[PDB]
Amino acid sequence: ESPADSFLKVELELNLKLSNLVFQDPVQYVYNPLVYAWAPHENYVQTYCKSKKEVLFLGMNPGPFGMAQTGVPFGEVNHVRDWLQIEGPVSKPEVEHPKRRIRGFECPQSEVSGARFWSLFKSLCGQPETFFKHCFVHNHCPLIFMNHSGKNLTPTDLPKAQRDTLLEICDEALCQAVRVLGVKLVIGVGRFSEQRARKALMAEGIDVTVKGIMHPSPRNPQANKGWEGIVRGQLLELGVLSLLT
Amino acid sequence: SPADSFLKVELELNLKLSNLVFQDPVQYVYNPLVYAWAPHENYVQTYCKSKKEVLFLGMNPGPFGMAQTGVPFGEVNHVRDWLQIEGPVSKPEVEHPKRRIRGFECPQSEVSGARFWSLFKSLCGQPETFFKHCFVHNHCPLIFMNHSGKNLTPTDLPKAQRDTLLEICDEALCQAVRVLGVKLVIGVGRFSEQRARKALMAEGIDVTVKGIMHPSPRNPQANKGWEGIVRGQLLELGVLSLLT
DNA sequence: CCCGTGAGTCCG
DNA sequence: CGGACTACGGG
Ligand SMILES: O=c1[nH]cc(CO)c(=O)[nH]1
Ligand SMILES: O=c1[nH]cc(CO)c(=O)[nH]1
Repeated sequence: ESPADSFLKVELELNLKLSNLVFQDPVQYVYNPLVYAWAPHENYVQTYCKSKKEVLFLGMNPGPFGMAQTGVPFGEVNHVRDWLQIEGPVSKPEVEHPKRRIRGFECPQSEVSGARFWSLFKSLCGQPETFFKHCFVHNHCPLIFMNHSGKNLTPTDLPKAQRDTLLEICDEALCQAVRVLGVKLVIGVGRFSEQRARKALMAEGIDVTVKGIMHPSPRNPQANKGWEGIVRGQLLELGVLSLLT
Repeated sequence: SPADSFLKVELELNLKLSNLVFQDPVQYVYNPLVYAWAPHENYVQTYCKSKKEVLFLGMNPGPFGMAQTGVPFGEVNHVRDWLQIEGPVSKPEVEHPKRRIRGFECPQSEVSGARFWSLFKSLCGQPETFFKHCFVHNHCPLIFMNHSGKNLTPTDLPKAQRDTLLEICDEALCQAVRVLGVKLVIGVGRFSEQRARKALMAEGIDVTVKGIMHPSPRNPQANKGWEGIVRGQLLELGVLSLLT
């Protein structure tokens, strides 16, 4: 009963259905680090999904300087290389916007959401085995979208049409991964993810609770004030602190 | 070298460029450093035999000069007759029909190249004299058309296509200027002028960068007495002396 | 070409 | 409510 190989296959399944869609209009570039950063992604899943999980943290999509460069979700380079200890070759999506070049583990920029994310669990837990013992992390959509200028588009900033097909498809995948991991509880990082997961799972009556935490993005002011403080508090109300040690 | 190193720098450059891909408005792309390599390497072999003090730098080829001869500002009469370079020229994989490459048979004369080489002919007489201490090169070797075959400069390109290219063309420029020993770069036009200062100041190269007006007949100021303005600018920058 | 007047983005 | 940076059209 290791989910790794089935998680990875839910993901290659999902890469398939997505390779099929065509985007438009405000969208000019699309990148899926799940193709070009497969190696480190695999290595994450292999090393850290060796067994079934009670909790799943769930973010919305990769950001430009985290998962888009490392393949690990909330994948800020330094914490991924020094704490998770995941290395891997990464190549380059087929068309790059010059302001959003993939440099892999030689990325200079630090993604603030991801560094916050993992810096909390690194304080909470010490050692990655402790945090992954019962938990795991994953994103609802692995694709990353940019307009003509390099400006990032979330899935919600997408026009109606491609947006509903694309979420419909990730919603089904999300249900498989949840079943494969074996989880009792899911914490969306951010409102979009908590809602979306909720609506996904109840639509196939999967019997799992969906809570949330504050997103650590710096576009959100309450987060720049003491994200870790708030969240350590949100995880205590959810009853998960005993889980991570 | 620097003939041989200069060429290695250009062949590393083509290879980065053979990767990229364009679109949108860009429908054709030619590289005369591939189909016109021979007359380009004769040019270099003949006139880049020692280190240099000055580097004239244009922006990119035009449709009837370097696109046809593989020499920078390479208008066919001045190239064959004063510089004395000839060479087989083959053809781009996909030609726009109204811009077929015909090499040293091109009936069109590029006005820019004609002005530019004529000036130096009159100034220096014999090319060996021009190239005792100078050389000429373009920042970018590709040429671009749109569906109708009209020319797009690197400046006419959408931003995303343009930044990738130009940042692959800068490195090259640095490598080139470190290979020739150049102490002065003169951009032929504002665009190369500004582009090369940005670029050499960044690697912190020991080198000045100045500018002369561009000959293109698209520039209204260049249509009356370009030759006479550029002789003035060149006098200020003080290189009339090295030009004998 | 060469320049001027100006919109899109970022400010973690 | 700003400041700095860095597509297109007329000459
Ligand atoms: O800036 C320019 N203009 C025109 C030519 C002609 O081929 C050139 O080589 N460089
Ligand atoms: O003589 C020329 N030279 C250069 C051009 C530029 O495309 C032209 O149209 N006519």
